Amino acid sequence: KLHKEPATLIKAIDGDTVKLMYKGQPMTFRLLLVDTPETKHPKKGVEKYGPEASAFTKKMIENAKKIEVEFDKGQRTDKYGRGLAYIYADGKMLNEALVRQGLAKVAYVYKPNNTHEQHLRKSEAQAKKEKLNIWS
Repeated sequence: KLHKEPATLIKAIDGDTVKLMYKGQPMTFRLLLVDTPETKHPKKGVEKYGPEASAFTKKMIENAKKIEVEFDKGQRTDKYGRGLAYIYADGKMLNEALVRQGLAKVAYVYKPNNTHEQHLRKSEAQAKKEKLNIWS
């Protein structure tokens, strides 16, 4: 069973990457199961809705009372040393919020890090249907 643990903001980096203090150490987190358009894309640089996604994450995270991280059941870091987590701002999952607003797609999923996959697919379906942002 997953559980939430506390963390503190250091810096929002991008739509899908944030640096947090977690168990007393600065650590970079990559949001599980979502892909946002990027402003720091390694090959492309700045994509459409990149700035919008980055602004949404920034605002949501900087204005929260409480930030929690929730690891999935599998590997907890990727090959770049980033924590792979669901991030909650005042009990709302940022990963879901991005997908719901049409500012992220559901990623390619790597089992067993896929606990909230169905929930996120449902939000993406709704965003598509409403033609929000990426889907417009």
